[PDB]
Amino acid sequence: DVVSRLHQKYGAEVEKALVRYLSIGLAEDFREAVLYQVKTGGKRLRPLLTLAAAEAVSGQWRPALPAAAIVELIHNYSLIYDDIIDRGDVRRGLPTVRKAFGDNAAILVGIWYREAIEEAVLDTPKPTLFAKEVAEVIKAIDEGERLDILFEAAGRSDPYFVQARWREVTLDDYIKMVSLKTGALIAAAAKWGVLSVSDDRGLAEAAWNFGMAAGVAFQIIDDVLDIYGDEIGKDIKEHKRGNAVVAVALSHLGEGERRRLLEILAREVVEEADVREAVALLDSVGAREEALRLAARYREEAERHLAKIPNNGTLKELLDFIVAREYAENL
Amino acid sequence: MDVVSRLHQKYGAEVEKALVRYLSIGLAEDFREAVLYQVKTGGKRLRPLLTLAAAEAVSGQWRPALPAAAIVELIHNYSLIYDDIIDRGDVRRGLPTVRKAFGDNAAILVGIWYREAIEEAVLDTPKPTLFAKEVAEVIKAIDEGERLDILFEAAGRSDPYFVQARWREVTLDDYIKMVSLKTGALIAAAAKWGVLSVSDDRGLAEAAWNFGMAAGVAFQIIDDVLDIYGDPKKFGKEIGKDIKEHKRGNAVVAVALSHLGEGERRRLLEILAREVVEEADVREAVALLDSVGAREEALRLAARYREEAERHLAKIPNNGTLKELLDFIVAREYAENLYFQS
Ligand code: DMA
Ligand code: DMA
Ligand code: DMA
Ligand code: DMA
Ligand SMILES: [Mg+2]
Ligand SMILES: [Mg+2]
Ligand SMILES: [Mg+2]
Ligand SMILES: [Mg+2]
Ligand SMILES: [Mg+2]
Ligand SMILES: [Mg+2]
Repeated sequence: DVVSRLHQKYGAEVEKALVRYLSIGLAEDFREAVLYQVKTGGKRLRPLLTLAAAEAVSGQWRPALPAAAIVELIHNYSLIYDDIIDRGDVRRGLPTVRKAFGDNAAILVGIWYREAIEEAVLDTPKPTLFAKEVAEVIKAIDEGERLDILFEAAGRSDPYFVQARWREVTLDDYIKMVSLKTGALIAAAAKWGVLSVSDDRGLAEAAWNFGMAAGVAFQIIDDVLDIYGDEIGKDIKEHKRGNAVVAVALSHLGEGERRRLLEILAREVVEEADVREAVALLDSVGAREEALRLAARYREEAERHLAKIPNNGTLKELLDFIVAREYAENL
Repeated sequence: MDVVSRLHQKYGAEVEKALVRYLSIGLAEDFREAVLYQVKTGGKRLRPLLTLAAAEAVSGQWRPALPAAAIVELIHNYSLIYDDIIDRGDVRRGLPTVRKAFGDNAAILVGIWYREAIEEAVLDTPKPTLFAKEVAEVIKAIDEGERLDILFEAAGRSDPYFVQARWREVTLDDYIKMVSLKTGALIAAAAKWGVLSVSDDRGLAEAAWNFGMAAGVAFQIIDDVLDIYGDPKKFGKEIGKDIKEHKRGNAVVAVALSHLGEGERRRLLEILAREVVEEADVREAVALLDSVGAREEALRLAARYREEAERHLAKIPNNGTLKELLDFIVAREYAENLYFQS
């Protein structure tokens, strides 16, 4: 499989780069806490995409290593803060930073990550350009995260999350939110591959579009799982209207059913019977199959952009992996 | 007509405008109030004033130093947003903190936003790649100083890392290292960045940095003296505040620990480690500090850095306003008011 193969090919050099940028100026008694997040594993799909994109358009991958490190560091920076925000105890089967070291320690670590990202930016072939792209993409992620949280129906005490809670969450709102929270960084992973080794603006734009559509399809599929399992109803227990199946259901359910699903989502604690009841409501408008169809739409869009990129065989394999093409179709 | 009020009048409108411009790039209407809050709660803006006064001293112009002035003040506020989360601070500048008004998690989204606004400002400076590196270094310095400050505490934290990595001993050298990072570096940067914005003179840039660093260290030491002995005049400022907050990273405490005998050293540390430090514990701790004259030694240490700041400042042309700001920053009048006491 393509991910194992590129991990065996690129993995050691990616990991070296991550530790390298993080270690600059890093005090010895802070080293364990700072490196923890990049030592807990993870798929590294994003840096592999960046390196495969560079290899595709130029036949070289090493010049894109700084970009690959930036994208994976941005990913982990967002995870560290998201774990604090969501009070996540476990990720990749291991304790989170906030869990192992503390919420406040995790904040000092997230601060360190962003400056390690800047060191990496300065080590790219086009520092001023990557500096701008990084600011834009991290603002997209932050805004996506804000919307994801404001799309919850309950569960937060922050005066801001309570007061600014969105009254209604449409399918268009859902798609805008995932494009920012998940799409933008995958789009960046692909585009930065290209920018690292080429000045062809049209190839960089096509890589971006490709990565954006792949990232949207990826999130949609993730949402279907996070409703229908490999537990069951994770996103329902977390009160999320910003989930593809829920969003789709809300756009079809009748008045009574809609009100009731929202009621269930807004419950301070969601129990088994509530999850089964909510899912039944989803299935009653075929929300699962419609969400699956929306994923296929973005997969097909990603394919159209990918066609503009030369030597794209490996990226095509990565795409199938990312959008979990095999599993979705099986379903 | 004090220098801070004078410079607020001259620079303030443009500074405030710059802060808002960089924060507002890409900012969603429903997030706007939460993000601009930290810069609308006021603040003395000493750092950007220093930046703009340094640029003006060396070149006669301050406007080209606006992006850098925005950077330094954004970093200042960025660090404040997270420090308030970390310390669970309810109030600052007499208003609710960001975390207080909007929530701890909302404040994280705000801090994340502040750092990208800083990067927008970096890219708007005259030497974007030079400024981008300096910003990375100064923020790491601040994060490191903040880390040490916390690990130099004696109790009061529930993070496993803050408890298990807490330092066994805190010397006066550790203390100075920590405050140079936590407080000195950003004031060093403020002055250096003013010069960088308008001059390629590397020797002038280095003098400004060294000047700002010494000034920042002197300022922190005087602040430490106050956060032990209290402000005689300012209302309801508690005696022994840094004692109640379990700080060994306070100039008076570190001086004391370096001189006190073992019995006395042990007792001071027992007191700092109390979960809740009683009024009577404070009085006993202060007596321990006074027993080795730790207060006057801290004030002497502040004089040393003030004097170092002046030596560096003498290398900078047209430095009259910077001299006034130095006197403000290190609270010269107050520190000399205390030593004309005895
Ligand atoms: C927004 C989102 C789905 C984050 C998880 O990404 P991932 O599946 O790439 O996680 P990991 O880094 O653990 O592979
Ligand atoms: C951008 C980012 C870090 C998203 C994580 O979102 P989440 O909390 O919905 O996902 P997870 O369940 O992986 O924490
Ligand atoms: C870390 C540190 C020494 C902060 C000083 O705050 P300040 O006196 O500059 O506060 P403000 O920004 O409110 O004027
Ligand atoms: C770098 C930074 C923002 C330090 C804050 O210092 P502190 O928590 O010791 O005091 P305060 O919260 O009053 O600034
Ligand atoms: Mg999460
Ligand atoms: Mg989340
Ligand atoms: Mg999910
Ligand atoms: Mg504080
Ligand atoms: Mg603090
Ligand atoms: Mg103090």
